[PDB]
Amino acid sequence: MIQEQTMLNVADNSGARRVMCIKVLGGSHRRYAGVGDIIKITIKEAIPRGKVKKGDVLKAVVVRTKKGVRRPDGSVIRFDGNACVLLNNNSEQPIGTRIFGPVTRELRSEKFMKIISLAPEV
Amino acid sequence: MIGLVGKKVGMTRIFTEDGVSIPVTVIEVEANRVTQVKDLANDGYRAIQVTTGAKKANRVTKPEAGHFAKAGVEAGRGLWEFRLAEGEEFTVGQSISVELFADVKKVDVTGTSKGKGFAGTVKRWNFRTQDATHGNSLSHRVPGSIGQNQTPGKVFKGKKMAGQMGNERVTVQSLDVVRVDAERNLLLVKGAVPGATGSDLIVKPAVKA
Amino acid sequence: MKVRASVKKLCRNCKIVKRDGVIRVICSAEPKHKQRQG
Amino acid sequence: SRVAKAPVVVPAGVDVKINGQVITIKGKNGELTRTLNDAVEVKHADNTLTFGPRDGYADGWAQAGTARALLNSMVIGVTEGFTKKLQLVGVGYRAAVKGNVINLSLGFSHPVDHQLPAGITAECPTQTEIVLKGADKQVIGQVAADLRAYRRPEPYKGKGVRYADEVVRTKEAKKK
RNA sequence: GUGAAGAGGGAAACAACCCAGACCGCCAGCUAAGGUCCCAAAGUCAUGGUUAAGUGGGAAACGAUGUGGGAAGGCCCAGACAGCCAGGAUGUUGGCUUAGAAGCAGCCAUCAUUUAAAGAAAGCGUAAUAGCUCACUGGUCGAGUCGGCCUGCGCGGAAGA
RNA sequence: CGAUGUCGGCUCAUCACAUCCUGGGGCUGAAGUAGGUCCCAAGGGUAUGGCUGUUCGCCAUUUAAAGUGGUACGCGAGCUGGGUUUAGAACGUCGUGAGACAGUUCGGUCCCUAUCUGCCGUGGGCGCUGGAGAACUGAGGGGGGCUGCUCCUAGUACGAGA
RNA sequence: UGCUGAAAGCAUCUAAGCACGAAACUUGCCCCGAGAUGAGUUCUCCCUGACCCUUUAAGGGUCCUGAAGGAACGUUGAAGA
Repeated sequence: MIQEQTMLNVADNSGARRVMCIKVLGGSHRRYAGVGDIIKITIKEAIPRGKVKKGDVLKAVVVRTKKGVRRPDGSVIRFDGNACVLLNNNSEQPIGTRIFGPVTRELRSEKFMKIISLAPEV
Repeated sequence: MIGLVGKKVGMTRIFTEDGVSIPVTVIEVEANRVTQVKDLANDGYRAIQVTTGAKKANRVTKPEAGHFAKAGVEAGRGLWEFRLAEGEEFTVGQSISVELFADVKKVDVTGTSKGKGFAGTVKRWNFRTQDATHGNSLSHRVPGSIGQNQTPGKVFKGKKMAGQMGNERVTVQSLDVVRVDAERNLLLVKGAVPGATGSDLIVKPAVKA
Repeated sequence: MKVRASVKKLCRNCKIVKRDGVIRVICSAEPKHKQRQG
Repeated sequence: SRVAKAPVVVPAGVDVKINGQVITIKGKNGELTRTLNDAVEVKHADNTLTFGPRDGYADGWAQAGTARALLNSMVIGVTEGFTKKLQLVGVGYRAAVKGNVINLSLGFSHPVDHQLPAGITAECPTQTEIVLKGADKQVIGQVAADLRAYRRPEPYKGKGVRYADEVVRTKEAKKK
């Protein structure tokens, strides 16, 4: 689940609507990803009225999956589709300004120290 | 040293403000008789009898109650003689109950297992079976044997082979305690333990760190 | 190292010894001399 | 047959208390030590200690020299001992001694924690000096060689436990 | 030649090889090659010799202070070997080539002294000086010691199903 | 020759070695960080997809790390039947011609009512010296086990410094 | 890796003698295990017959009297072919 060389849905504005996954990064020998994992993205069509350019590389975080969040809230938390939020590929934090839905407090992991400044559940 | 026996009663939730509800398993224990010790009088074995099992006899085995102490006889559903090491106890009458145990923080837990269906090789070892699509007649899930080529004239049993499983003891070297009631004889432990409702369990204070 | 087969000695600086089937040459001109035979 | 008949001649107060094969020794510099051999027969007098052959065993005068050697190395042990020669070298490296245990800082994630055998003690007159005291010539040389064994000197480093005797290996090249 | 187309005796199982030839019998009997500790009938024999590997009981080349018999060489009883004590100096800046040599990357010459005693060479230590181990020599303990030869015998050297 | 199913794959044992990461220790024309290079050590760990019927090899992407041989070229009464060498046919060449061809390509039906040994489970018998009920001990078997990063050692050792 | 010391007055990790050393080995702990005939060790329980026949330091029979144990019914089970 979550595949390389395969499209991923966008959960913020000005970052196009479908973007290509190339690497699922993450833990020791892992060939999959879930909510709050980080993904390496590549953009070919970009939609030039947004904030992203044609032929460029980005960093994203997984925010919606059908399997969802499993441990921290005493109940499973499922989401609709398979979607991510785009982040600056060096300087961190989002490149859009309108993240969709509530997101989740499971994103408060060791890989994020400034995410707590955003207006969702994070 | 101390130890008690009981049964798995079911699952509960303790709750937190961190949103986790936390699974906690309930056990109800019995008080321990500690009637007598077997200590070096003939043969080198040492053991302490906790007994505690009481079942209506008709039935119920004889020699497993054939050397009971100078007390009212209560046999069946438990004997739990095990093995004793470096305990220097009273040879007769060292009884204990839950007020000696309610201050315990971490426990060592033991029980018995049952078969995983047919066991064989698939449920015994978690193996994969041969496929039936575009090939193979009658040779899909058959259990196999220790087959090897005869060039050495002797057999080799290095392949993991078919048989039965369970009917044995299983143990936990540490489990955290959550809730205790020394009037209801209740011991509540963090997370899960083997078997289902009404299954017999043995519990004592942990000696592993 | 080098393992050799059967080795003749001809050096004052090698204070050669033998133990457990192997020879140590104990050099201080070139301490990297370590061949196990003699 | 060069020294196997040579009578040792011990000083006053050295009594060498003998019981058949068993030979014991004590003196002003060494606490009671026991020795035992089955290869050669030993007879003693007021100060002259004398080894020799056994019935049914062969070439006994070639073992009596060895049996004389190790025992006469205890006669000197219990009267004056041996001179100090063991030292510690390295930045921050230091030794301390509490009863039978030597505590040694050697650039490791533990303090070595070295324990002594029976009939041997240790003293550090300075944090870099080690004086081993017993009655057997073997135990001091064994413990010195076991202290020597920790890391060993390393070719560009030269650090650890060393003797009061310079060894002809030192590097001064090359820099990358 | 032998088997082929031959019984018996010997030989781990391997026609041939080695003994000797197979008419029949017995309350018998002798040797042949071969064998004689156990297993398997007969010496754990007597005597002489050598070997120590735990060999012989798989092995070439080869190396190393393993060992008897025999014959010689070097050194040797004011005295050898090993050892310990004591030297480690001078004439002299080592000639040729040269970038380069305090003997010590190439070439090869050539004589002495102070002295109880120390090398234009044996090998290092360096920028040199220093200094160190030997050659050589002295003091001292005290009998074989060195390196080879003949005739014999050990050790490893020696990696796969 | 009076009959040994051959090579590739799926499936699983047994032995060995001059070793890919891991054990124990040295060397460098090694200061330290690392790769490198040798000796004993084969106990532990032991990548997949792509071209092919496979391999060699090339290719793609991971990782601490992508070692190998022997065994009826290990195992077709466990499975598969693409390769290849006797149905058949086509593109092409060549011969006087049946045809030939690693010159290709497409195909060409390798199978099975386990006697009896072994193995697994499970009943029954039997010797332990009167007979039964139940345990303790452990000849012996199975499990063990490999690795990044990060905290601590310590920004110490080494090094202008990096 | 070593200690001490002869053969070889030195030296020597072996001769006499002594201390170490791998992830592996023997073992820890968990399970299985005395068909382990090499039959181990222990705790527990129970039966106190007569006469006759066949040459027999062992059997055969008829009654008397019966123990620990065992067989096993159909209700049936997470024991399950």
